[PDB]
Amino acid sequence: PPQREKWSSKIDFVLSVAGGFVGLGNVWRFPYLCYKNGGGAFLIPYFIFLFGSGLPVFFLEIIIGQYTSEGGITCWEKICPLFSGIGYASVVIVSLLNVYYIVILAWATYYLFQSFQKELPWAHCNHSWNTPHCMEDTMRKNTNFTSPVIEFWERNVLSLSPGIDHPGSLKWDLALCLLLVWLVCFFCIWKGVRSTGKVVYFTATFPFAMLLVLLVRGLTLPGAGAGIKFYLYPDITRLEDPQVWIDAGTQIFFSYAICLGAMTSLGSYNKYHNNVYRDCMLLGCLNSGTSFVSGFAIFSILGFMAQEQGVDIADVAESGPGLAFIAYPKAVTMMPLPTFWSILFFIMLLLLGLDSQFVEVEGQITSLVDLYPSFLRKGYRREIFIAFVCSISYLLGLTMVTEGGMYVFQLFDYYAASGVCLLWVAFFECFVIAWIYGGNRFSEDIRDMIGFPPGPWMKYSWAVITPVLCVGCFIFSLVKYVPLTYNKTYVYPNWAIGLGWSLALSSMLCVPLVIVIRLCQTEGPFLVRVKYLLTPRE
Amino acid sequence: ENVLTQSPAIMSTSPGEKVTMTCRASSSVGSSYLHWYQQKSGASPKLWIYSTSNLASGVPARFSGSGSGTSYSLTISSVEAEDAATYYCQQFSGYPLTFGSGTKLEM
Amino acid sequence: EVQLVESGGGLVKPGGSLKLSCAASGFTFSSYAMSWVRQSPEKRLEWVAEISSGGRYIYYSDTVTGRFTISRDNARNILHLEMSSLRSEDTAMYYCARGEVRQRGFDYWGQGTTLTVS
Ligand SMILES: [Cl-]
Ligand code: NA
Ligand code: NA
Repeated sequence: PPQREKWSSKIDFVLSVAGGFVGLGNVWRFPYLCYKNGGGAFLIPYFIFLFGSGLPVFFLEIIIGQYTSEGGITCWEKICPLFSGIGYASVVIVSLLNVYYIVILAWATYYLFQSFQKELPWAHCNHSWNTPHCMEDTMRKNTNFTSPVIEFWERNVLSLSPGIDHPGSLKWDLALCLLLVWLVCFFCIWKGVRSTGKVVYFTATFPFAMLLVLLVRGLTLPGAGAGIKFYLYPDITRLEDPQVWIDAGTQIFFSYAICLGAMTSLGSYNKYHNNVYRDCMLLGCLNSGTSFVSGFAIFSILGFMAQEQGVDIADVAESGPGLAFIAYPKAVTMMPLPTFWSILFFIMLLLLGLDSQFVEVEGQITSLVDLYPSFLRKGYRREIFIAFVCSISYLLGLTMVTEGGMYVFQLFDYYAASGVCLLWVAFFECFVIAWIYGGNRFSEDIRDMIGFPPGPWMKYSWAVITPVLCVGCFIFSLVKYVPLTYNKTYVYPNWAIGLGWSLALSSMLCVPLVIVIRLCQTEGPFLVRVKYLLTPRE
Repeated sequence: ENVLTQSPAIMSTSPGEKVTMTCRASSSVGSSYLHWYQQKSGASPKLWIYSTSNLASGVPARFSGSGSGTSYSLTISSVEAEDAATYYCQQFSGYPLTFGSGTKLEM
Repeated sequence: EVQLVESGGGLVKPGGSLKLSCAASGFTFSSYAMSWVRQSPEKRLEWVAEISSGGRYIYYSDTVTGRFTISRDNARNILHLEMSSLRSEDTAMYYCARGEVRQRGFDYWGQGTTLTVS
C-alpha cells in the first residue's frame, strides 16, 4: 500500500534516537567488559574503533534509512538486491537480542520488589540463604570469608546452580516479573510509538540526575583514587591477545545498535531533505560520554571495596554480568535512609531499559510488517502479530531464569548479537556501499539529501578503515583462539560452545545463503543473472 | 515559489554612515540557506555573505548579516567609496531557487 | 585559479533553437554541481536549472521546465545548455555558476553570454 508515516517533528526523531542509544548497554555492559580485561588496557582499542568505524557506520545507517523509506530488510532491495541477506541477518540479530535483554530488567524488578523493606537484605547476613563463611565487610579485614553483597545475589537472586548441566527448577518469583515486563511492553506498543508530551520531561532527565548522584557518592569514598588509577592505566601486556581487541570492538557496535534494523527504521520516518548530520554527531557524543563517565562511578566503588576488605582490586568482585548489581547496591548502602535511594536506583534502571526496549521492538515490527504490508495490514492483524512475537520471546527468555540460568545468559551475551556477527555484518555493509554501489554515487545521493557531501572522514572510514579493522579482528581471533569461561573460573563443556557457535552462525549465514537463493532463481546465463541483481530494482 | 522581497528600492549614501538592507520571504527559510551577493555595475555577481552571517573570502569585514525565520537583513558598519554595487538576497532551502528584487547603493 | 567561460549566443528568430556551453578549468569538474542563471535586460536575476555531479539529479525552474535541457561533458570539462523554443521572454545574459554546497551558495561565476530574439 502507498501509505507511509513520517515524524510530526524533528524533536520526535531526536527523542526516539536518544531513547534507542542510552540504556543498559552503557551502565551495565561496559563496566564488566572493562573489568574482565583489566581496566585501562580496554580503552585504547575502544577509542581506535570508535573514531575509525563506529560513528561513520551509525551515520550510514541513519542516512540509508532516510534515503530509502523502508525498514531493515526492504531498503537493500533499492541499494543492491544481490546482497539483501544483510537485512535478514540484521533482523535475526534483533530477534535474538530481545530474548535475553529483558532478563536484566527482570532482575532489576526483583531488586525493586525486595527494596521496599525496613532493612535492605544485602546489608547484613543474618538471613537464611547465607553460608557460614559470611562476614560483614567491616570485619572481613579483621580463609574463605565472603561478603553478603555477593551472597545475596548468588544465593537468593540467581540461586546459582553448580553448572549448566544442572538446570534445576524454574524460579517462579522471577518468572512473574519476566511476564510483567512483557505486559508493560505490550500495552505501550499495541497502539504505536509517540512522545506523549510532558511525560518526556520527566523520563528523559531523572535517570541522568540519578546517575550524577551516584557518581558524586562514588568519588567521595575513601578508596576511590586507587580505583581510578586501576581504571585509567593501560597494561600494555594485555594488547598481545585478541580478546581485549574484539571485546572492545564489538562493544561499540553493540552500544550504538547499528548492526540492527532499529536505526534504519528510525531514519526512514524523516523527510527526504532533512539534515541529520549534526544530531547524529551530538548524540554519539552523548552516548560515549555517558558510557565513559559511568566508569568513574563503578571503579571508585570497587577501589573502595578493595581498600575496605584488603584485597587486590581485580579480586574483589565478579568478573561477569553481575558486576553492576554487586557494585551499585554497595554504594547505595552508604547513604542516609538507604531504602529511598534503593527505590530510586532501580526505578532509574527500569526507565533506562523500557525506552530502549520499546524503540527496538517497534523497529523489529516495522522491519517485518514492511514485508507484508497488505496481509499484515492495520487492524486485528497487528494485534495478533505483536503478541505472536512477544509470547515466543517470553517463552524463550523463560529458559534462563532457572537455577542454571546464568550460564546460559553468559553464553547468549558472548555469542548472540554481541560478537563476531557484528563484525561480519558491518564489513559487508561497508563493502557493499563503498565498492559495489559506488562511493561516488552514494556521496552524490548524500549531497542531494543533505546539501553537502560527506567528506574524507566518512569516505575513507567506509572504504578502507572499517573493512581492514573487521578483517584484522576476525583473523586475529581465530589464529589465537581461546575458549569461553564464566567468572574466570568455570570452563564450558563442548556442547555449550557448539551451541554458541550455532547461535552465531544462525545470524552470519543469512548473507551468503540469500545470494545463492537469488542467483539460482534468475534465468539466463550467470553473467546476465548477476547483472540483473546488482542493479537497483524497486 | 517562495518569493523574496527586498525593502529599499535604491540607496544613495555619503561616505560617513551605516545602513541596513532588509530581505523578507513569503515563507520561512532556515538560517543556513540564505546568502547575499554583490554585483558591480557591468560585471558578474560574486558571493558576499553565506549562512546568514558568514563573510566571504574578500568582503571588507565591515559587512555583517543577521536574521532568522521569515526576515533577514544585511548591515554595513561604515559605508565608503568603491562599495557601490547591487546586492541580492537568495534562498537556497528548496526548489525553485529564488533571488530577491535586489537593491543598489550609489552616491 | 578557477576559471569559467561561456560560449555561444546571438540573434535568433522567435521559436528557434540555440545551444550554449560553459568551459571550466582549474578544478575537478567531475565533482562540483553546476547551475545556470540568467539576468534580464531589466537587471533582474532568475534561476534556470541545476545538474548534480553525475547528472543523475536535475532540477528546472517552473517557467522553463518544458523547453530547456541541461547536460554535461565530464570527459572534457564542458557544460551545455540546450533550448528548444525561444519565446520573446527568453532574451537575457546567461551565467554559469559553480554552486556545489547549498549551505555556501554560488562561490564562482562565469562571464556570461547574451541571447536575443528577433
Ligand atoms: Cl559504550
Ligand atoms: Na535506553
Ligand atoms: Na549505547
